Amino acid sequence: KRVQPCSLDPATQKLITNIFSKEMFKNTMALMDLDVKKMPLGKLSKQQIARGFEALEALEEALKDGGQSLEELSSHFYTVIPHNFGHSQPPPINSPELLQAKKDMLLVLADIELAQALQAVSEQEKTVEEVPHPLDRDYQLLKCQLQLLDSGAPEYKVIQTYLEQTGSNHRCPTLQHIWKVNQEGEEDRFQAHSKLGNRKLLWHGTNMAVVAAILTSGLRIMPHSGGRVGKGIYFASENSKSAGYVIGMKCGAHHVGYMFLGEVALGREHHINTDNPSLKSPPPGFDSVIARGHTEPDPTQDTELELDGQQVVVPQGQPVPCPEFSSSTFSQSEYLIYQESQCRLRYLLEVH
Ligand SMILES: CN(C)CC(=O)Nc1ccc2[nH]c(=O)c3ccccc3c2c1
Repeated sequence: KRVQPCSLDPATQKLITNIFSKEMFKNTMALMDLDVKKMPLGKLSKQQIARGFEALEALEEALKDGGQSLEELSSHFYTVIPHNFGHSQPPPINSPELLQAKKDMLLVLADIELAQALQAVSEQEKTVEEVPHPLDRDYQLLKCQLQLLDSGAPEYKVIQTYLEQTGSNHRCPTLQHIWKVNQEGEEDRFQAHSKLGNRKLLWHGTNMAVVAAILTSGLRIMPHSGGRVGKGIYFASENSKSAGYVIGMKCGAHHVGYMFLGEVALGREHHINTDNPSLKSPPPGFDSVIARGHTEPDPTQDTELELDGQQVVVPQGQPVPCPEFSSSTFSQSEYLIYQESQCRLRYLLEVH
């Protein structure tokens, strides 16, 4: 069989290599204390991950009788999801904090399986005399359009300014590339909230392990997912806040990482200043919940982008003190929506 030449540019080739890298996945599983030998990448199954959540639920039930002890229930979760702790006795999941930690860990592992199941070779490919370059194939598996922007791009500078003004003044994240994300299947559903104004291009820092899944399914509100503002999709107006979630891998000397810029239909905003991990939707009449931080990218420096005939607000100024929320429980703002349809992936950034 002939292997057709790759039609991807260096940047997009590098990207597609990283986000499907089996070494990158194993690294992530190792960073989560998971036994990579007892749980090989090719062994990951939706069934196993489900059995894991079942164990987490029954354990959650025992945290809220004559049932099963926490020490005993925990021991079963580690039987289904093999952990690596230098061959010592694993920790008992006896706290709500540790409980959600394992849920978050399984959710990430769930997106690792999604990428694996996605790469599955179908019969259609096996009955063709010519195959695409491995990278083209992977790129096509995402069913998502990635157009690399340049310096001469209109929205490039807006994004670059947005990045440098809301990033950490010292540990500056270096912009390398910007991709225009056209996830096909996100426009149709996003046209629902086309009558809904108040749009803002917000940050979403993600670890490299779920980048493929996000490019394939978009930002999702998974079961067992949570946080300080409940069960929704988390965003940030400050790059620095999102970057704290960007877990990247080494590359010779640099620390590669990826961030998303999403067009969020905020509509009527319900402002809170206190953690509320029970939220599953905004209060009646509201379309989004916003955790106002002690600071906010100077609203007077906001600019607007024209995306698909829509005016989208894009912050451009440094964080300024917000006295009205000076004693808030959030240092930085956390934007929330509680239905996936309100988010539209717009740009993918590669930072160093
Ligand atoms: C790696 N985990 C600790 C992250 C997790 O479990 N969920 C998650 C995963 C990615 C996230 N990205 C953000 O830009 C963000 C901004 C304000 C508040 C939360 C997030 C955010 C949260």
